[PDB]
Amino acid sequence: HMIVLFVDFDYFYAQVEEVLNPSLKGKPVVVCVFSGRFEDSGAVATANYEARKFGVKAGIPIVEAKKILPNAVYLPMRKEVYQQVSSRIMNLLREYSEKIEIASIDEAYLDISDKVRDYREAYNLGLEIKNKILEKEKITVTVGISKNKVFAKIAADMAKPNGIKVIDDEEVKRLIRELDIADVPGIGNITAEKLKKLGINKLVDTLSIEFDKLKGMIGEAKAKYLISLARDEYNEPIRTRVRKSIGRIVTMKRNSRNLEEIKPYLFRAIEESYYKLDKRIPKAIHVVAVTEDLDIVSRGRTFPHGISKETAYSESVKLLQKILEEDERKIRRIGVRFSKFI
DNA sequence: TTAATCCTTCCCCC
DNA sequence: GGGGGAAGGATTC
Ligand SMILES: Cc1cn([C@H]2C[C@H](O)[C@@H](COP(=O)(O)OP(=O)(O)OP(=O)(O)O)O2)c(=O)[nH]c1=O
Ligand SMILES: [Ca+2]
Ligand SMILES: [Ca+2]
Ligand SMILES: [Ca+2]
Repeated sequence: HMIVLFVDFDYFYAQVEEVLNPSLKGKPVVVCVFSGRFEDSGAVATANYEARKFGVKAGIPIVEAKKILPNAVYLPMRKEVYQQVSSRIMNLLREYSEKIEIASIDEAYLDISDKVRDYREAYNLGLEIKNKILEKEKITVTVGISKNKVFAKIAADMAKPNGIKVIDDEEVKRLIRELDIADVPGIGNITAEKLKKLGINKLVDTLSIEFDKLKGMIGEAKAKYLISLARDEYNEPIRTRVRKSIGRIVTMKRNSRNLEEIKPYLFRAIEESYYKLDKRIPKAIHVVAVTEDLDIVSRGRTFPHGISKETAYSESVKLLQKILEEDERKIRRIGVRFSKFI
């Protein structure tokens, strides 16, 4: 008996725009990031359900989304607001448990093995949490409930939007056989494809392969992960997480190779990155470059001390010269990433 | 206008 | 032979 409760906010960014302006609810709302290269360049960060049922979702080009819903409301993404609205909600969650793991800007795991004694009581603490968040911050969320972090999140995907579901041990047993391997957290397209070849379409299937052949295909961490889920031995603790890196990437108007033409962008990125750092001091710095064909290239350096703004400016141009040197393609997007704080 | 955890090398050295 | 760590890249959400 160890009951994990997972919370996930529905189409978060979009739902926040509906809160800050209710005249929006009911219509197709699409939050985008207008990269600025040309008219409507850029992608979609997220759309609400009214838009999603028509194909408009996160990842597609804004241009493509206007071909489908010329009259949907297109709003520019406001990262900062969403972040603060999230912090408030993350606090309402600490009112229910001491053991809370904040997965992303909208996902959180709460260990409530103690506060509750069985699934029934959980499902109640679930509706309770949903209703509290709805009245305090006006946001709908989906709640998953199960034995461990992995199934609690799977439950959530099955119950969204605005839902609540409990996956009990009998269902876990059948899911380890019926549930599609790809629907397992941490299994993207690439890992799903490698597993197709190894003849593993279901979780159970992993016990039919010799360990070392699975370790040579998808890595050891991933292998043990899938195997413990199959034998039903997975039981990761809910540890609190802490930012391990902050950075910013910007899109340049035109793809380039000229150093003096890229610097300006690179520098803007560093300014905004030190703003996000707020009091934090990084020892490591990484310059990140996105080539014209969308391949990511980067170069970094760890110092035995914190990096000051002057140092960042200076060190980044060097790493950028190290990038153009080793890479002969043109650069589409450029940015930096700081880490290893003091 | 958009962060995290492995994995694989490589190098230094006990 | 294996500890340690840094660097660049692969993958996922
Ligand atoms: C996928 C994606 C997400 N995001 C951000 C914005 C979203 O609100 C959030 C990511 O999507 P998700 O948080 O995983 O889910 P969503 O809440 O927006 O979708 P769902 O209806 O399933 O609840 O993270 C981006 O900025 N860009 C992207 O390409
Ligand atoms: Ca979500
Ligand atoms: Ca999410
Ligand atoms: Ca998947």
